[PDB]
Amino acid sequence: LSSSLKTCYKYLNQTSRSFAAVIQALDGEMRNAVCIFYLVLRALDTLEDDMTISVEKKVPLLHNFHSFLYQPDWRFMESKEKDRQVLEDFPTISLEFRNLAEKYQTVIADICRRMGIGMAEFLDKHVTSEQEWDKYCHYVAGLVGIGLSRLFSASEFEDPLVGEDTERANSMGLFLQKTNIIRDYLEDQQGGREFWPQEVWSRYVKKLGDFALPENIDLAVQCLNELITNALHHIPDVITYLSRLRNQSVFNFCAIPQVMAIATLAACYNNQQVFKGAVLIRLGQAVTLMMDATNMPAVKAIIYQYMEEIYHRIPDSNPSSSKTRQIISTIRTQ
Amino acid sequence: LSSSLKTCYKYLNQTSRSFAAVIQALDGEMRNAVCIFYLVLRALDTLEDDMTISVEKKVPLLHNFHSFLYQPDWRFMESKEKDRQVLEDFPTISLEFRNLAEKYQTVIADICRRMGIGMAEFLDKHVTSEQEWDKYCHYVAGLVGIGLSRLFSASEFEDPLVGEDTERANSMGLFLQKTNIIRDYLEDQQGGREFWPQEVWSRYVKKLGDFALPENIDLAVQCLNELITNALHHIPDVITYLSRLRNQSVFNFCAIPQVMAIATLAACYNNQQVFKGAVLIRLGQAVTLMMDATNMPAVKAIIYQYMEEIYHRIPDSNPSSSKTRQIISTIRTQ
Amino acid sequence: LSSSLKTCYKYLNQTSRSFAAVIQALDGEMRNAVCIFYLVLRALDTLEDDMTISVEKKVPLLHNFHSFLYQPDWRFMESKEKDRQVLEDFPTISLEFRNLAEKYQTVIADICRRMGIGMAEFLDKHVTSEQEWDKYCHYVAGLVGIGLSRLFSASEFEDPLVGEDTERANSMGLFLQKTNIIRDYLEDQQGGREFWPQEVWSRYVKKLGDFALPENIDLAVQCLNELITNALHHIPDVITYLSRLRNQSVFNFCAIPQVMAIATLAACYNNQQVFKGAVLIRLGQAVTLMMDATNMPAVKAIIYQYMEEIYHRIPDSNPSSSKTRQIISTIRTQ
Amino acid sequence: LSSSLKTCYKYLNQTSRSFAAVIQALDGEMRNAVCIFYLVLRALDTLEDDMTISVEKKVPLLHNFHSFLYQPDWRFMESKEKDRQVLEDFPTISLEFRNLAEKYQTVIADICRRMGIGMAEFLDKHVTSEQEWDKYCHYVAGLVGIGLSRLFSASEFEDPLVGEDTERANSMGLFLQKTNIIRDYLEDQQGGREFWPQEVWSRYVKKLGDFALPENIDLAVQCLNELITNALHHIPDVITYLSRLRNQSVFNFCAIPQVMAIATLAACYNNQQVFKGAVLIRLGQAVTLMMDATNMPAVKAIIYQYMEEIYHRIPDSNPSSSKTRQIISTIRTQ
Amino acid sequence: LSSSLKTCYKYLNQTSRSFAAVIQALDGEMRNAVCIFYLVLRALDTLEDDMTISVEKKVPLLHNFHSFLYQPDWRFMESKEKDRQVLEDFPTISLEFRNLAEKYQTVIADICRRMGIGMAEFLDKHVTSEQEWDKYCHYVAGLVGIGLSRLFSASEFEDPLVGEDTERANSMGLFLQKTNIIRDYLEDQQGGREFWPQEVWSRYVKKLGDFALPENIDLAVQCLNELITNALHHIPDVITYLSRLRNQSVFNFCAIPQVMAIATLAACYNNQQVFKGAVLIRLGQAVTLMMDATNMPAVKAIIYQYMEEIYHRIPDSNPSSSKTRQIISTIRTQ
Amino acid sequence: LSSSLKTCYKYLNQTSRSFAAVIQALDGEMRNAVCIFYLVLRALDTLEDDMTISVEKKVPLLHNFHSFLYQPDWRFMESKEKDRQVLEDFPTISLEFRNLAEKYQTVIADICRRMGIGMAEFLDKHVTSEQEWDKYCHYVAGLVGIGLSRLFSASEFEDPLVGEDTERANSMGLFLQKTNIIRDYLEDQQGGREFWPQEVWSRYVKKLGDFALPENIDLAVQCLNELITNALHHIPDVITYLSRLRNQSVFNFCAIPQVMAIATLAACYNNQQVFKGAVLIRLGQAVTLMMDATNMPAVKAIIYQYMEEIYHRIPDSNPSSSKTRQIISTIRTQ
Ligand SMILES: CCCCCCCCCC[n+]1ccn(CC(O)(P(=O)([O-])O)P(=O)(O)O)c1
Repeated sequence: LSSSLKTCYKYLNQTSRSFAAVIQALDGEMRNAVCIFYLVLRALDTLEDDMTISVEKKVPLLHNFHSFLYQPDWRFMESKEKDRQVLEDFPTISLEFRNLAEKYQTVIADICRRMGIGMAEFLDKHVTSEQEWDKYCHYVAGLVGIGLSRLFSASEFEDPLVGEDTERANSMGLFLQKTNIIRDYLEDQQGGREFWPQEVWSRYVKKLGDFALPENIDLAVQCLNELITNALHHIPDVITYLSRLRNQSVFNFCAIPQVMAIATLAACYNNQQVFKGAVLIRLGQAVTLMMDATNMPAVKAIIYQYMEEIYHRIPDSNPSSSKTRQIISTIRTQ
Repeated sequence: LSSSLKTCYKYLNQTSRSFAAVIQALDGEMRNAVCIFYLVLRALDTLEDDMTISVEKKVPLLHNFHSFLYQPDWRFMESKEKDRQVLEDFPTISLEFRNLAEKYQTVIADICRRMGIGMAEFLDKHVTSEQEWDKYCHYVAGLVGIGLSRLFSASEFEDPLVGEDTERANSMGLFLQKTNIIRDYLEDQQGGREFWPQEVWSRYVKKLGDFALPENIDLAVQCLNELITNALHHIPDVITYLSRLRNQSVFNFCAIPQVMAIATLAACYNNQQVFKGAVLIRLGQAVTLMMDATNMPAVKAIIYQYMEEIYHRIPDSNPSSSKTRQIISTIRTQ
Repeated sequence: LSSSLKTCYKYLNQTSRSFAAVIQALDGEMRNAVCIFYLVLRALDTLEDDMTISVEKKVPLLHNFHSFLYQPDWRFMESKEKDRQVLEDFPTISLEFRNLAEKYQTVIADICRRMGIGMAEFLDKHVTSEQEWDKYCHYVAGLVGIGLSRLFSASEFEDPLVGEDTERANSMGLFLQKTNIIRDYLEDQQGGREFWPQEVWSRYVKKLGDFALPENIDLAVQCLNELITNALHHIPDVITYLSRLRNQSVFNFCAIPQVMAIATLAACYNNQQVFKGAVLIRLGQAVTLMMDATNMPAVKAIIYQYMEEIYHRIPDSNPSSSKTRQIISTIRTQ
Repeated sequence: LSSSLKTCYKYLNQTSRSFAAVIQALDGEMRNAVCIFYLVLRALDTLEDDMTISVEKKVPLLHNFHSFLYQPDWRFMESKEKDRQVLEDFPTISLEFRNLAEKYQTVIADICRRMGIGMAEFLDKHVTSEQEWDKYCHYVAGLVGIGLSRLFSASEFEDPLVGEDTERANSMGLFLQKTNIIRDYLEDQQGGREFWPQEVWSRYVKKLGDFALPENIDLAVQCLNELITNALHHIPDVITYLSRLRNQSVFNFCAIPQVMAIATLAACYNNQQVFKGAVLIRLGQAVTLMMDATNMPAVKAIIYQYMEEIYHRIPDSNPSSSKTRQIISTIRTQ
Repeated sequence: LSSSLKTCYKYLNQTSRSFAAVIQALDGEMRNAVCIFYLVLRALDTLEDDMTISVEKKVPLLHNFHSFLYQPDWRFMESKEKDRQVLEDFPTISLEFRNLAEKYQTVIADICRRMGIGMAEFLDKHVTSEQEWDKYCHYVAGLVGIGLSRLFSASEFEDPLVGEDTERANSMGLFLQKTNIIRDYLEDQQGGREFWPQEVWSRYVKKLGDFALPENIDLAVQCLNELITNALHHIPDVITYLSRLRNQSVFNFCAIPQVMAIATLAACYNNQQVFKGAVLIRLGQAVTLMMDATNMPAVKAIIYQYMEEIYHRIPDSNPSSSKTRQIISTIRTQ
Repeated sequence: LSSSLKTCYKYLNQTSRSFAAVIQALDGEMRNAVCIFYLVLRALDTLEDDMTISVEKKVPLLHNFHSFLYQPDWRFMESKEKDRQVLEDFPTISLEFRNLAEKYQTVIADICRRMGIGMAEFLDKHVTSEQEWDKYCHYVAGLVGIGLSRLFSASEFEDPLVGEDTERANSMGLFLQKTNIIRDYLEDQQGGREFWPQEVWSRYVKKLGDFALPENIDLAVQCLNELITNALHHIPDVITYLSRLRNQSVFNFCAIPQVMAIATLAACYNNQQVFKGAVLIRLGQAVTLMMDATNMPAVKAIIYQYMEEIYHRIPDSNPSSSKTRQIISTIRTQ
């Protein structure tokens, strides 16, 4: 019916290459709720990304973004990013946001608020310690997981526990984000963006940018393996999280990205290609050509199998080899 | 046990290369029920297609086909079509038809009678209006969806509603027929068969066969896109229909062909190759390699993903661009 | 937590490259139960396989393997087989075996006692009649199926009927073993092993090894087809068995190996390559890209598709063509 | 739909005072199957009864009754027994028999064939040994249990094991028949029918008819208790049988008669009234006012509470005192 | 917790002396939903029943009754009916109504609204045609069923299909009212209320009140029978409605009243005592002493039993006999 | 197969004319575990009740009874109670006790330990406060509830929460014990035993035994009514506890004794017969004539029905009317 809701879905498909379809597949109220949540986070992300907006203007935009959701006429016309249409026509998105049931608005507004604060905080600094890496990921990805989970429970399509266990939801985001950060080393390096924790790579080279130099390829891969080992620690929580889902549409929505992340990590482990270009998320065995990420047992199997793909490739000369075998060993046994 | 039932499945596999496996997977009595229904339909279809049979001779066979089901010895030995074995050894198929529970015989016979009338109606006239295109599609496919739906309900594997909502059942059939007609343009041309609505193609060229001429490709790809736009209007009903199924074997049965159809229209949209030869069904994104057509949310996700693939490519140029986008946008917001 | 248990899962992944993931995906208590049962069966299998162990020393080990499970200190240091470590560190395995709830212990020890006797019975003789082929397969695989089925029922995750139907459970194992025995012909020849039934192959050549000589290739393919035709007879039972399963993790665990087995038999049929190396398992139509092995209907469809793949390749001149079409016909129709 | 099927259910109600409701309450296919099976057996049984048909003419009819199922016009018009309508209009019944799926037809036909043989076999000879008592009951009731079990499995509403375990199915029937035989002692006598095994009652009196003589009322009660004791041996199997049932409608169908029989056996145990008229069905304690035979645990509890009503009233001075306690103790400990 | 909720349950047990216990057995959120829903419906009906209330004063109350649920202070102190307590203390009930989740409020509200209109629409006219009888019934009972079905679905305890199938829900309602009306003939006449359809009783006596004169008793028993025959046509839908339910508490809640109604109709069929006083409900056969109205097969059995209790007594004389036998034969055969 | 286990069950049926049935009806591992537990409790209880056993000799026996379970030869010969046979042949029972899985031995031993201690503590004192009444019941029955609840969980046939929540298991025992204590006032008094709390009965008469005197019948009924009101407070726990059971056999075992208790209190309420003899437990309404204590909803409906029976008989002048109405109102509302 609503032309503004029709427009919101036009942007979802425009700005969401993949997620768009699965989001539209969600049951009842979660559909519109997640669609708007995606769009509002999409806009916020657009502002953050836009480098033609001075820090002076950007900090206040990120900080107050959440309240823009309540100003019927607010819009932004100076963006030069590809997805800026959601900023220039924000009143439409913001208008549908205010149509959602109050309980959903509470969640979305709150996530935007905290996310804006966090993003503004990393506008000047880079990631230093592994602790800061968790904090960054938490702001841009963890909170998303917390928000979605809180939306799932608020709608009652999932148990209240899903939205209460913020640590598990946060792990879903961190895993996705750390995996992407690891995979996009080069693409980011060429974009002047740095995300790998300084306290980790500084143990290998002088500047993060050095991993692109062939003489460093070895060190680059060693660093690579250590970050991937770090990301692997989130698997227990991811499994716990997905095993609590009772709604099929919610499950497809959450499981698919997680499965895709493990496969990526698997494809990246001890792989020099990560520093030459984007890597080949590939095939799988005939025991994964037998299942899709649509039921938990199948997902556990898919995740465990990718675990071993990594375990089979752990070279003894790797500095983290011992730690990698260890965390994987722990994940199996639970 | 019965050797004639075995013969029947032999014919099923011969005539339904792809789909026999899905049919054979149906639970309990739906299995033979649909197998036989498929075979009697194939026979009726062969009689209709056979061009060596004059119209005056053919009409009585179509009108009385439903009754031949009760003539133990009736068989047809003069067809020259590829699937003529089903007409030549029809006594074997009608034998098994007569072994089905009476409540199923009634459904299959009723559909056969009506299909015959309609098939007769169209032996002399070509399809003119879009309204007539629905009628023709109703007779050769829409009725199959209504037939199958009442077998489902009568068998009790599905809710009584499935069989009662004839509009949605009819839509399932209409969506496949139109997709096939659209796809088979060239093959129907070189076979002297015209199915595209006259009131549509007669706005682009003087004679349907003209789209086969390289100098008209552009006008052809336009008419093509107007028909696909037409077809897209059934998706809301296809989704509603599928969302009511509860039996797994019946779900794979109904959902797989609808998904294959949407994928086919996606490939054909704004595609000149439709007029040069056979179109190959395209791969897919990474969020379609994760799921299959076995659960409702996954199928919706799939349908939507193909929706966007078409939407993306809608040239503002096209005379239908506005209507194409509008029907899709509408499918996305329900 | 338990390091000896963590060690068992290390051995599980070490000795089962392709199935550890599925086993680890089993619900609750079945996970450790099946893990241990696998390690225990792996050890026993390794003893039978080792030819550096004389028959007179092996018969006792096989007969009393079941009691070693209760001898905290028993291990075996003379194996020179690839999986010798499960034997060398058996105390860790038996330790975790004695931690399993009694209901599982009883079943596992029971299976080991009978498997041992059966394995020892065949150390001297080669398989003669087809009836003998089933006996051997019953000893090394059918009992396993029977064992697992009793574990499923004991855990309450599967109905008591699963474990009580030993006939069907036994067939699950036979279908799997015959497929592998058939596939590994060459590998077993070069290994000094002869499993193909003599009552059968002796009708084609003078000595089983003759099938390796390029001049007999044709007679080899004939025997190959006779044996494959033989194995197909278990399919009905496999289907019935799987259809009784109600737990997802159990279903996935039971269906995958069978599907893989069908795929294998389909690839080997009338295939010369069986006698010149290993056979490559191929993709398979688009209707198997639409579903996976996680639901009963989908599994039937995959099994039927593969059946047809074999059907279309039956050479009329094959001395078993009739019997092959016959058994495939029955499977299609039931 | 068909008035013939409508007519079949009219007769079902006319001839089955008690069980037409339960049969009509069976899910899907079992309904018509059991309905026809019942009518057919009633017709048969109505011939065996009719003393107005001469041995010479009755014997062949019993022997060939199964064959008339395939003769559209076969009927019988000289019967004078109460239920004669089924024979007079058997064509209606046979028509509906020929309309059931072949798998039900085969089951029913085979049972009638075998039952007709036994019936004829026991027209001349009375029951001699206890071995003969089992034989007689197997032919008139055991087979009914085997047949029904095979129908239940062929319909897939029940597990394959239900139809395969003919011993347990046979017991269901034997228990019901012996129970009734024992209780209808007198009624039998006036009708001149003698069913109590000779080898058992012969060790008490001169002619079975004696027990009716008020003076022998004491010896009659010892024989009564020995038969009841014999029957009791069937309970273990009854429990095993009912324990496999999974369909609620089949369970109600099977459990009830069994429960009503045990209650009967208990009402007749050590009761002199057996020889003075029809003995009635006693209510129960307060632990039976709480349960109904709709779940196995309750049926079990009920059976045990009846095993007790009998156990308590067991006279130490009865010849079978020890054997009765022996069997009841076994039933309790399983 | 709530003291006003406690009061609502005190009112529930007052107005629903028998059924209050079943409503209270409902799972989760349905408990309060149905409890309140029952109370507001009692209130509304109390208003429609009260005759000291002028037509033009009542019509507005019936039409706006639904809006009163949202006015904290609405109550009615001028009703002098027995349940007036729910009208004088409506604020306690409305307060608790306004406490139910909105999804439930919507339904109840919508139902009271449509029901109000309908009731008003009948305050003046009597029931003319049988069709009008369905409208009246649809207005006072049918909507109630539709409402309850939507609550069941909204609560997610029942499948969405339960709520969607409004026609079956309507019948559940109609079978109940038509039964009550038919049996309350006398009581209603002494109260100057007429509900039997005139187009039906007109064909018997000159004025509905004539059935009170003992001279017309026979014409009365004939009208009675033609009406019960009318009501029975609803049993097929009832059975279908009940068969779809998968929640135990909802089943008990829906089945019990329906079974009771069929017991009442059998008690009233061809019974003169309907015009002398109220008809009592009694025993039943021995196959009912073994089953309760808590499972579908047991409920069918019950229904089928009563179907027979009636058939058994359809006098050849009754002018409806033919039609009474038709519907019962059909109910037995589906 | 064990002759000793065979003797244990003979004793079970001997000592528990009721409970034995539902116990023998328990699934798998719980069957013997409960039979044994019931037997050790009966023995322990047979000592405590033996008045021919001096307090000095008794205390030791009670404190060390749990230790006799591990002493193969222990047996008491000087008992004069009816069940003395279980103490004299204790080795039999102690042997079977030792034959149980450790996890079951642990529960039964700990409970027998905690019980001997309490029974000894009350050997000389009487029940003063209502607090002490809860304590006395906790020792003789509450713990039995906690015992059973833990066996259920250990055996895993029930959720771990069942043995966890010791409070609800305690309430299950208190309810039965109090109901019994209340019903057995006279029989107890005549046997010189007193269990009613002094703090309660002292407010009516100078001595508990006085309620036995006709002149005190009214005072007796009032105190009776106050105690019944006390017991009614355990019903919410009784419901919560029953609502968590998933195993049918366990549910039957637990619900029936509870429903029997509720039925008994309802029949005892405001009833003079309590003090003149034992009370005969009447059936109920027709909507109890429609269910059985085998499913939660039914059980709830039954519990609630009886609550209303009590509610309707409450005398206004009764000193506990307010308290009784209060609690009934609460049970209704939860
Ligand atoms: C909002 C849900 C409405 C459920 C309505 C169906 C409840 C079934 C019983 C309805 N009702 C009407 C009359 N009565 C019967 C009685 O007159 P009542 O005193 O009202 O229980 P009784 O059975 O003679 O005690 C009960």
